[PDB]
Amino acid sequence: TAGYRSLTYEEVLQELVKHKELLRRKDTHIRELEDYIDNLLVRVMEETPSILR
Repeated sequence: TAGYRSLTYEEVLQELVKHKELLRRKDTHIRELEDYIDNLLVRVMEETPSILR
């Protein structure tokens, strides 16, 4: 009864937290790729004397 309610509560909490953590990991991965592209743009800056003359 009280136990059924507590299991229900914990189950909703667990499911929401599961999906939040999935999204958090995806967010981390996208930020990593954005940083990689930013670094390539910095490299292109550094390499501009070779690309343009």
